[PDB]
Amino acid sequence: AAQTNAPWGLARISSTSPGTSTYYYDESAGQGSCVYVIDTGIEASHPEFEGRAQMVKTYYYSSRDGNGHGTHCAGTVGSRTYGVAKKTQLFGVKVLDDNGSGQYSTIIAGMDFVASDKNNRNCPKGVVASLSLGGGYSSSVNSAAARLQSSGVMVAVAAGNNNADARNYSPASEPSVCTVGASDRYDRRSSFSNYGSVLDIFGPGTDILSTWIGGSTRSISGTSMATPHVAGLAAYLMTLGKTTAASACRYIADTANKGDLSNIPFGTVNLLAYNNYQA
Ligand SMILES: Cn1cccc1CNCCc1c[nH]c2ccccc12
Repeated sequence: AAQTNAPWGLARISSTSPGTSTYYYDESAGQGSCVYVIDTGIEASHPEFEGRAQMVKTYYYSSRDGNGHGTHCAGTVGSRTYGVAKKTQLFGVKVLDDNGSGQYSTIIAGMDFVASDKNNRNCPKGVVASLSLGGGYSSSVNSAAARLQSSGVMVAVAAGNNNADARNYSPASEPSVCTVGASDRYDRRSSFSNYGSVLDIFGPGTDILSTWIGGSTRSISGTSMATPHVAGLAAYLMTLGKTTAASACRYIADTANKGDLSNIPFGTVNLLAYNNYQA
């Protein structure tokens, strides 16, 4: 399949070169997979989700996304125009309030919720969780992400936006999950992206157009935007049968575009997520 005039990041993930604008992908499109977006919620009524998004859990007075961040991330995973995996099922878990803030204890509860809740869902092709959030180092937060991964969920987490070594942030610093840095449309490391040995992969993170609340769209930047590209890619590849939740991060690194990013510090992987789709 070919989506013309796609957001640059979608075109980038199906290309050996920057500077193109068509996204190419297998029409299976993540059908039969599920992606949990653990964030501020998802505006499931947005036409871009086509009925494939729903809220499954909130820790606050509403499950609605009063911020936009979670809706934007969900759109990059799986919206019809802005998404990597255009036929996946999206499940929202609202661990962050409408200001984007959340206690680590709530975030941990949300991760353990997903590890159990997947047993209540139909995801024959596999389960992914996208975590566009984080804070300072916490062994308990890292352990929660490790449990979620161990339970059979492909966990993708944002590296963080401090232009610093991600070893000091959680869940970014958990070794067993997939830690995602951000790149721009010219294949430069995004100016804010964290780096370091704990990163597994880069995805498009600067000026990413996606869904927003009020049935709208907007372009924003962050490792929060790169993470759902990788989560959606994992769901897409699991639907194709090319990898599993346990091995998807490694498979994505194995098959990535290699050595093409600039301003990658010595000791950080130079790997850009790539679907290797041959039309
Ligand atoms: C404040 N706000 C608004 C919407 C969402 C948020 C939460 N921030 C998400 C971005 C982020 C901040 N610190 C991190 C550390 C590691 C990984 C990601 C992050």
